[PDB]
Amino acid sequence: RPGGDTIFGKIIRKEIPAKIIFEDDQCLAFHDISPQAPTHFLVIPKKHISQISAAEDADESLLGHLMIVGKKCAADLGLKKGYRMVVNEGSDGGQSVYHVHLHVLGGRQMNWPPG
Amino acid sequence: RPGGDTIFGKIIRKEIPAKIIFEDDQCLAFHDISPQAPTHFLVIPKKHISQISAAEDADESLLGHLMIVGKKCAADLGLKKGYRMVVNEGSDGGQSVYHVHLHVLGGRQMNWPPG
Repeated sequence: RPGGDTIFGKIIRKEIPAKIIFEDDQCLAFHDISPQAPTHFLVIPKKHISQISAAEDADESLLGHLMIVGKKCAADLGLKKGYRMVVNEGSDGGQSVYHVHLHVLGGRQMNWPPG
Repeated sequence: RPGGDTIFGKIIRKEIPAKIIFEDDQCLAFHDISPQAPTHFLVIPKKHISQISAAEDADESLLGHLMIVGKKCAADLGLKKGYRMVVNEGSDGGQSVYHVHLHVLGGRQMNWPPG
């Protein structure tokens, strides 16, 4: 099964719907089910990469593509004052779903430290 | 002046030193002067891109390169239990230095929300 075998795989194969913001041959962007800011969406690759520590060097462009799509969607959503992009890796990072995903949060002042 | 005209530009041209972890033709990684976790370093491009919202599509590979170098340095530093990567954009994002930089934090349980 393409898209991997996580909850994200089902979204990718459209077995389950989501508030899809954007989609191309390489990735898909959709709103987070538990937003932590007025605007909070995810950008995930269609290719199954379980975590960033498992990405290959060949995956560079694709990883760079998620940030480019993230900045574009953020513009469409009108995040004029900025935003924060976050990739969590492993238990200390706070990763629960093992399929790489980039968080884009905005619409409020993000604080420091970032968790 | 190459490397841009921010504090990071000076680090890039080596006008001012830093705890450099890694360097190649495309980027440089060094520890944060105000760490927010046991391990907290930055990965910055040598090319001056002021912010993520200003990156061009051609910048994809390079942006993807920062995450790949970040995951490699994290491995060398022994962040076995994971980490969090963060890119701040603009005022709401918390960006103070206008030269793109990726934060890699680890060595402790990162919390949620990420700021």
